[PDB]
Amino acid sequence: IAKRVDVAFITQRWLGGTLTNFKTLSISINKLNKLVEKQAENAADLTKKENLMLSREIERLEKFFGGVKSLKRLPNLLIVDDPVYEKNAVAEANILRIPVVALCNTNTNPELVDFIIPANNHQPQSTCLLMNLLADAVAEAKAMPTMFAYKPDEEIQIEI
Amino acid sequence: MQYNIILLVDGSLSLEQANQVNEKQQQTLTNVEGLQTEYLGLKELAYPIKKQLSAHYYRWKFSGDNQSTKDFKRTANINKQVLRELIINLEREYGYLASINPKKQQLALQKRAKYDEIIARENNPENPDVPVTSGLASTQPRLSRTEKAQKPKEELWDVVQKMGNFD
Amino acid sequence: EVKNDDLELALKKFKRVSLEIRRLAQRHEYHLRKGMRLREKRKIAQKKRRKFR
Amino acid sequence: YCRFCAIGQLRIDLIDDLEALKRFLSPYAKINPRRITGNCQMHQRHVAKALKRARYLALVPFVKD
Amino acid sequence: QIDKNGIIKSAQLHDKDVGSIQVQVSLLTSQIKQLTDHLLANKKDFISKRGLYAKVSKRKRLLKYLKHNDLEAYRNLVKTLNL
Amino acid sequence: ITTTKPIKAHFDPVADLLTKINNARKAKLMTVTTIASKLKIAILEILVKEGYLANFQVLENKSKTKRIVTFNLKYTQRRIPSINGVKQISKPGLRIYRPFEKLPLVLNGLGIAIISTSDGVMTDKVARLKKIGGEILAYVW
RNA sequence: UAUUAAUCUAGAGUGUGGUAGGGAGUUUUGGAAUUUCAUGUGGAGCGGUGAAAUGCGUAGAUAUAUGAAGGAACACCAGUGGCGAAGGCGAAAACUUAGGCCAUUACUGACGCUUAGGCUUGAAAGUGUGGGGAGCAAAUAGGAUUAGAUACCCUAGUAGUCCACACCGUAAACGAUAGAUACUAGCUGUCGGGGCGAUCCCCUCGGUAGUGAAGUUAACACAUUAAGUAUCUCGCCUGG
Repeated sequence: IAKRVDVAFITQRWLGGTLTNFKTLSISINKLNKLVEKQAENAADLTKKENLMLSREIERLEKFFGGVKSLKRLPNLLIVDDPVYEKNAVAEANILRIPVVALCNTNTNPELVDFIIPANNHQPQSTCLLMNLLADAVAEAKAMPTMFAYKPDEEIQIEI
Repeated sequence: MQYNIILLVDGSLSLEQANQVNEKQQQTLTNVEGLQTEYLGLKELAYPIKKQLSAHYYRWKFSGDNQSTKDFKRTANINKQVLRELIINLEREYGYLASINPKKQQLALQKRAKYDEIIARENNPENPDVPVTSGLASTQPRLSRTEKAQKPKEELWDVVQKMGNFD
Repeated sequence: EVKNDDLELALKKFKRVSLEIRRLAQRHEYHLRKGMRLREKRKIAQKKRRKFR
Repeated sequence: YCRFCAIGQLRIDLIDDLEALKRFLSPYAKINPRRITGNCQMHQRHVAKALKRARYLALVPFVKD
Repeated sequence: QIDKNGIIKSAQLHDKDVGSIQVQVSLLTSQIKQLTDHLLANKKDFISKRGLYAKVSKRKRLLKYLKHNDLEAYRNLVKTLNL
Repeated sequence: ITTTKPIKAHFDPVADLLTKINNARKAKLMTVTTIASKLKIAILEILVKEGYLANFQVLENKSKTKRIVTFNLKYTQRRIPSINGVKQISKPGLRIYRPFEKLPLVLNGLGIAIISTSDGVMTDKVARLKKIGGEILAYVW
């Protein structure tokens, strides 16, 4: 979904502090730009240790700050697969004023989510269908094609 | 109450004299009637009570006066012919009136189905099946009706939400 | 065990028997409070339950 | 799995039930624990009382196996 | 035994009554007498003394309540002497 | 209409209704029931005509042998009860009776207190209009 | 609200049937073990400690085989067990008795809570009267230990530990939480009652535990058995 639609994404969950302030996000994006445009000219000149450190820093930035490189203002929306296992960001959003839309079956606190989606994520097919539906929902805004919104077919795929 | 009086003769002795002493000692009972004469044959004791490893056991079955036994108690203890005078009454934990007994079909089905007569059948003695079909100790219903109602309202949805078009 | 027909396994189980005898006599080689005795009994039961899940 | 739970008899007499009691007898002639017998709270103490009464009647040796 | 049935037959007030005042007080008196006999038999039955005191308290409070709310309520006392 | 699990009268009308109200607004419960009596009927009447309470019903099975009342609470889509606080002033151990000019007012007039003088319970403003004082029973707001 | 007059029964007990326990006391019975003694063999050690010693031994001990006497505690079952108001309650049985739980379709008519004063019970140590007194053992003696040890270690030995009668009324007599009254999200074990039924699971009322949201307390922590919610009564609290 992230490689399909030009929107930011999170690979590994937040460690806290990466969403409450913009200055850390600003130094992160500056580090990303400096790292990429400097490693564009440094791949085998010195010892393998520094080049491997550059690659490791790139991979770490992908792990944590991978998707946050196209924003100048704080994210106006975020979609969560479950309030459990992602409590930090949703708690910050309660502290903040940003609206929250999230998936939750029954293991949530409905107070922490302002747009409840009682869609169970235990079965992979339902999660895939809802994720594609939301991708198509955000697709129309940027004038890009939609695939599964009114299609008379259910996404069936054996668990990998 | 019931009276299961288990009586012991003096070790290994004859049968004729055993019946003689049994019927002689049964004369001490004051007025209680309804007993059955019984004998449990020649059994082997687990440990030597006095000197013998074998004796005759006797089981009594009757019901009557609660004060018609202490005399038998004081006569049995002193004499050497009678050794043990175990008494069971209806104080032993029990209960049945007309419907708690006929449930032996449970063990009948256990014995029948549990044993395997075919090499392709296995029915474990601890298995669940969810057999509760009808009968549920009904919830004690109690009906009523309103006579003076006022201000009817209906609310369907109550959870946190907010407006749209976040600008 | 009581009988003996194996090679040395009879003594191997007699080791368990002797351990049981020693642990039973553990309550009869020194005197303590009855309340403390029952508390120790409860603690031993808890230890057994931990050994037995 | 308890035999006194598979019947629901809730009552045991001294005679004609001694074989089960002796089956519940350890080779040390002691009352077996609740790990295997399956008796929960009532069958267990009834069996214990019956075995004690049998011991008083010299049906089960006390310690002399 | 107390033989409650004779106590029922003693002072009935209805065609079927086992919870009236008269039956309660008569059963209380019978139990009091039985427990007095048993306590003079053995003089260390403390729980029995506590039960005796509970029974006598119940009897006294019921008799006082009957005498307060009704006048002819204690007409079973002449035929069944108090205490 | 059916309610099993029989209820019991707590000790008295005012304390029972007030503790039920407090526990309901703590637990966000819609419907609360209690034993029927004239005083509780009057309290429910005044508290529902004062715009602090939802539907209220009084019911019986066949006689006064089992007669109860039940009531709901006014709410909002944002999960907030209309009432916010309550405190009983009259207690079974102490009842205070006050004249006209000693009539208390809650918040500063925002809250409503319940005063009964000779014609059932009523609001403070009406009692002051009729210049009859009497006894208060509880403050709600 | 205070009085009286009546009514009805959601309180209360009563009864009916089912019902569970180490509940309590009185009276009989058993075995296991210890000590001593008598008899059978026995010949230089025994016993005890971190090390040793005190102590015991040729009058032949410990080791054992059989038996007797005798009184103290009633392993195994025995456990997030149960019972009672509390202290407390666990060999077997006989007698009496206590209260509890469930359906009430039964009864009477609010007879209910608490309780100043009084009354009853109330570990263990001790006091008085008298027995019995196997072991266990404060004070007491000895031997080791220590600079010293009036202690921990060991061997000795009464009070006492047992019981019958009449006393003491102390405590960490603790859930350090007075009782009662209703009401307030859930979840997981155990047991008791009812129904269904091979067990098992199911539901309903309960005892009993653990986990855990609102809420509360300064915090710890508590959590339908509250230290929540409010009420009634009694007692208690005013720096050290």
